[PDB]
Amino acid sequence: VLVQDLLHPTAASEARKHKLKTLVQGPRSYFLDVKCPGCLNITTVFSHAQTAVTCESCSTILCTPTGGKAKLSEGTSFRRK
Amino acid sequence: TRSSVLADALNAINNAEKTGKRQVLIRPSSKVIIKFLQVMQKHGYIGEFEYIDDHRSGKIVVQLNGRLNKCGVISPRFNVKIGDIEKWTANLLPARQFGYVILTTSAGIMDHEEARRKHVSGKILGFVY
Amino acid sequence: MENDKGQLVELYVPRKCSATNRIIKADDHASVQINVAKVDEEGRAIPGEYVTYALSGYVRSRGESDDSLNRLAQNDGLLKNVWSYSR
Amino acid sequence: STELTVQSERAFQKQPHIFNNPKVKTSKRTKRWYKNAGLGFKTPKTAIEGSYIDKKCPFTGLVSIRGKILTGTVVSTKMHRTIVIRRAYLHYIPKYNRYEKRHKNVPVHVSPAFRVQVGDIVTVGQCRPISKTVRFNVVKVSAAAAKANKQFAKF
Amino acid sequence: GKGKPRGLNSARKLRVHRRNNRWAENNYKKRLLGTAFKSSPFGGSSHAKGIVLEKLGIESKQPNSAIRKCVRVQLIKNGKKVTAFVPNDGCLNFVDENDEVLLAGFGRKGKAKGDIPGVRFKVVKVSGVSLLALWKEKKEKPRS
Amino acid sequence: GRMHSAGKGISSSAIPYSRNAPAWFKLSSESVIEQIVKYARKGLTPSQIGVLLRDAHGVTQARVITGNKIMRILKSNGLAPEIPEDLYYLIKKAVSVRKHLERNRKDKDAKFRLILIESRIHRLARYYRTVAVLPPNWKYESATASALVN
RNA sequence: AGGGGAUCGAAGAUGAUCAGAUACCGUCGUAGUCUUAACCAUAAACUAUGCCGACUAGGGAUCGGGUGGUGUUUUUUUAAUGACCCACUCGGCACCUUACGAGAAAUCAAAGUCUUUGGGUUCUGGGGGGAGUAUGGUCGCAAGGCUGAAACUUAAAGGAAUUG
RNA sequence: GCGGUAAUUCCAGCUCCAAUAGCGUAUAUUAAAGUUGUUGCAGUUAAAAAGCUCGUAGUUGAACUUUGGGCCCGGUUGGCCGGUCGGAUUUCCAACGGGGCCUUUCCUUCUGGCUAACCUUGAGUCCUUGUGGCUCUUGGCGAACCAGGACUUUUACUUUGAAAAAAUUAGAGUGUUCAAAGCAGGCGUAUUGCUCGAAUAUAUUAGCAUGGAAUAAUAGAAUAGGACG
RNA sequence: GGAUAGUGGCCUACCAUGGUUUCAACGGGUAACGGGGAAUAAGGGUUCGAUUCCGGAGAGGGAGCCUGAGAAACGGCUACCA
Ligand SMILES: [Mg+2]
Ligand SMILES: [Mg+2]
Ligand SMILES: [Mg+2]
Ligand SMILES: [Mg+2]
Ligand SMILES: [Mg+2]
Ligand SMILES: [Mg+2]
Ligand SMILES: [Mg+2]
Ligand SMILES: [Mg+2]
Ligand SMILES: [Mg+2]
Ligand SMILES: [Mg+2]
Ligand SMILES: [Mg+2]
Ligand SMILES: [Mg+2]
Ligand SMILES: [Mg+2]
Ligand SMILES: [Mg+2]
Ligand SMILES: [Mg+2]
Ligand SMILES: [Mg+2]
Ligand SMILES: [Mg+2]
Ligand SMILES: [Mg+2]
Ligand SMILES: [Mg+2]
Ligand SMILES: [Mg+2]
Ligand SMILES: [Mg+2]
Ligand SMILES: [Mg+2]
Ligand SMILES: [Mg+2]
Ligand SMILES: [Mg+2]
Ligand SMILES: [Mg+2]
Ligand SMILES: [Mg+2]
Ligand SMILES: [Mg+2]
Ligand SMILES: [Mg+2]
Ligand SMILES: [Mg+2]
Ligand SMILES: [Mg+2]
Ligand SMILES: [Mg+2]
Ligand SMILES: [Mg+2]
Ligand SMILES: [Mg+2]
Ligand SMILES: [Mg+2]
Ligand SMILES: [Mg+2]
Ligand SMILES: [Mg+2]
Ligand SMILES: [Mg+2]
Ligand SMILES: [Mg+2]
Ligand SMILES: [Mg+2]
Ligand SMILES: [Zn+2]
Repeated sequence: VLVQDLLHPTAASEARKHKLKTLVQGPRSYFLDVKCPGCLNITTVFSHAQTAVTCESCSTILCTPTGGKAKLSEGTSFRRK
Repeated sequence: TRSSVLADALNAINNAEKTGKRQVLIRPSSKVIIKFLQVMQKHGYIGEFEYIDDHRSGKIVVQLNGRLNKCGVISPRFNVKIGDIEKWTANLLPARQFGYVILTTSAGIMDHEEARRKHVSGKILGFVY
Repeated sequence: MENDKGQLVELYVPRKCSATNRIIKADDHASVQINVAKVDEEGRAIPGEYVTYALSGYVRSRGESDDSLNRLAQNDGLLKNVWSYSR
Repeated sequence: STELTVQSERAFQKQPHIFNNPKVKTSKRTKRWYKNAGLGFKTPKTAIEGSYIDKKCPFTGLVSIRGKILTGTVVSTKMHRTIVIRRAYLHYIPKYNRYEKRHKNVPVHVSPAFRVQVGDIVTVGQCRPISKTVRFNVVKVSAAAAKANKQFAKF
Repeated sequence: GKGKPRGLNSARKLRVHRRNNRWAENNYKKRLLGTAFKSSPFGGSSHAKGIVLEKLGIESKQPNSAIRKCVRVQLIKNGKKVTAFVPNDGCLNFVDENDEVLLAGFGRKGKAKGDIPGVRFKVVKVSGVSLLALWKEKKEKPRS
Repeated sequence: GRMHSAGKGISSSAIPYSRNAPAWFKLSSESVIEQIVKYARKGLTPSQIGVLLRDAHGVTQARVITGNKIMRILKSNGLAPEIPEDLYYLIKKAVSVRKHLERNRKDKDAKFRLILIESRIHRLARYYRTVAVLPPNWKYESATASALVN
């Protein structure tokens, strides 16, 4: 306070902030590759779903929507990229 | 809604100074803001500033010192008729020795002394002392 | 503040807050000048020799006296760590 | 404005002193006269190709353009062969150091060598008193229509 | 910015508002309503000459107790009747009824003097000759 | 902030700096553009497409992988509706409201709402109308709107 | 204009009180209070404080939304849930302490960033009374609403704080 | 505000003040008045935020599109010398401005007339060991503008300039004895005439004419009815 | 077309339905001739201009006209009104 680096602020205190108030703004949602070992291939999903995403071939489910992040369905897995 | 983008940038600088700070993060920057920041810097009243590039419209960090009392904007960009510039600096500069009125002419965004030397005129932007 | 032919006219050129380069005017009796003593090889504080700093009353009232001392002394070489330019 | 008929009056319309000898067998029936009004105003081809008569035409008639040359945007085309344009402008009040929007409507004769519609910007030229109010004659359309055919139906 | 439009073209509005609010100025309003010419016993002019109807004895306002000696004057250009005060000790002995006095204002811009209720005027001359004179004795009142 | 109320809610997509990429994103322009048009074909709105192509597939932003907004991809492949969907959904709303004010005259609060809705319509109309996307003399009316939206 | 009319209850009538007592207090109780259809458009309709945007400073609560956790409590077999706890973040209703700053003060995170006087815009005021009166227009079934003067009078009226 | 019995205020005497051939008074207007507020007002409680929202006119309205760098030309002040018989210009130097080039860069455009300018060079050289210097025709600059054709997105701002009555005003020169004025006057051979004047400025809003291209608008290519040939 | 010195709804015929307006039309008031200018002096302003120069209008009020290069003249005529 009174004198500080607005240009190179600490990752942490930048981390806690709102997504619109970071130095350059950017998103905080991610994408994932989700499995349900009945199948062999892996459908990519947005961290925030709205649409209750259905798998490639089987009308199974995958995730349900929420206020924000999707609820992934029981016996599943994921990586993030 | 956001009206003179210049205005906010100036006012922000002034509350940093008054609060005794050394830095401002202004938003959203502009051709004009830079060229106004650019004049002050040229004459001491602030340090080094920096454009940061959000892919939007821009932010600027200004580093300032404390040589600065006030940097205001004249909110209707009035027209000034090369005679009338005398009467401006008179109304709003602390004395005849220092401080600048900066305006905008066809020949560029310049303080009034450069305006006087270049001998052109135009619209009035703001001022620094 | 000279004059026609050289000649330093107008008395008294005021001090200056070493933290905000604003003037430290006279009636400001809330301002402060801290003398930090130069030391030598093995303790020994060398009387009458200081690294000094002056801070406006404004700054002290705002509480910004400590953190500002921190930064000034350290980047003048008498503190290592303590301060951080990032936040 | 005109359109159609041409010989539509009680008197016979004709350019004055432009005799066509019936004896001499011609391939154009009517010998026509025109000029170039000057000041670099193209006498458009519709005034040469034309058959209309309009004596108050700057290219085919016995007016003459001299004096003020003005521009304005068309605001009324309800009068036969004459329009009304609005010349807008800002007027400066010294005490406040600010201007206010003002405007004026100038009535002006428009030769059937032009096809004007509301909204067209039009360069008019001062001429002699041509009627009670009209002291100007349309002399070039610096417009077109303002992208009307780019308002057609659906895909 | 409170109120006033700061635009560069907002001249018109800015003008109009002024016209509007000049009316809240007492004098401007008086000037244009022609209040002077319209109401007001004098023409609007500096003095007016009229004729004496009755000599009056107006009781002063508190906290003063007095009898103030005045004249009802019927202005000549007007017929308007007006009560005027007759300055300085005696002087009411210089007037008499049907005589022709010359009235002036009281220097309060309309508005009666001190403790004289209603009197908005004073006598300056009777029978063409000036009170002041008659008082000092520099001059004598005319024949008839 | 907030046109027809006193709301002040900051809330928006924070779009990425990454104006191209993802790089972990395979597929192709080809791939997504077809993917858009079949959903156009199903009758979906570009928004619904973006949302659908967002989660179920990888389409971070349609315009990225294909330098074109979704509504322009539609227009070109000849799918674009008569009127913009925001105008549409405004009208669809004002109908539903209106239907309700009919069946419930006593509901002064609804009357109020309908005004608001329409006053957004009517200003939005005048924008589109100005910029020629709507034919100069297009007009919203009660009597004819319930035909319009469906 | 219908319906309804329990209750409380302008008007009225009373018992008392009083020098008087057209009242306060007690009783009786008409309209009304409730509802439908249509009017009326006013309240100290109050935060006596226009709206949009930027900036300026600390604190613990809380309401809604979300994110993070080898947090608690729920047992079953761990979970899943749900409620709870802690940190953070938007956006609410407020309180707290400060006051760089503002104010005639009382007080004010706006009433701040104003003689170092300009972000955009709307509206109202210009001593007091006369007076929200007269008049004309207009709206209304009416009661009244909106618009709304002058002559004349007048040296104060007024505000916040102080001591009595 | 004084005056109801010792009136600092009335009626006078004395004395004293202010302005003075002039001084009071009445009315009006102007300054004071930031109490009409563009500059520059005030509205919680002193006068003043419409009960509330919508909303036309009106005023207003985010950011972004040739920037940066390199080269040449010649000006006007100022320094350190002055060479010179108070002012002079060359080289040294800074400083502040103007113009024109090349950087991927319309300058409206063809069709000649015109050329002032160097990529030239044709000779060589006044002279400091030579790019210090200009005369100088035979291959090779466009724009500096004539004039004819063929065409041109609209504006605001600002610069300089024309066209412009006098008296008034600001202001130069001149000792109307001074001055307000006036535009006179001043010199000698005062016997036969000599001569300086009768400036300058302001003159704006509009129209005109020109330079500028920041600021703020306008128009352009999306059903291609696009642009160049 | 007529009329004029001549353009022109200037007037007449025929035909049409236009013209102006919250950017304030139209109407009302002016104890209103306009201008150069005058008064007040930080600046921005405020107020004034019947009146020595320029323009316009009039000759008690209206209209008409003769002469003439030029008047709708008034120290010209004609009529009505006062
Ligand atoms: Mg017609
Ligand atoms: Mg009032
Ligand atoms: Mg009487
Ligand atoms: Mg009379
Ligand atoms: Mg917001
Ligand atoms: Mg709104
Ligand atoms: Mg949202
Ligand atoms: Mg009942
Ligand atoms: Mg009773
Ligand atoms: Mg009783
Ligand atoms: Mg009673
Ligand atoms: Mg009220
Ligand atoms: Mg309250
Ligand atoms: Mg806080
Ligand atoms: Mg009193
Ligand atoms: Mg005595
Ligand atoms: Mg005595
Ligand atoms: Mg005495
Ligand atoms: Mg005097
Ligand atoms: Mg100003
Ligand atoms: Mg005030
Ligand atoms: Mg009040
Ligand atoms: Mg309110
Ligand atoms: Mg802009
Ligand atoms: Mg000029
Ligand atoms: Mg002169
Ligand atoms: Mg005709
Ligand atoms: Mg009609
Ligand atoms: Mg008006
Ligand atoms: Mg008159
Ligand atoms: Mg005059
Ligand atoms: Mg006048
Ligand atoms: Mg007169
Ligand atoms: Mg005459
Ligand atoms: Mg007479
Ligand atoms: Mg008559
Ligand atoms: Mg006559
Ligand atoms: Mg005579
Ligand atoms: Mg005569
Ligand atoms: Zn599956």
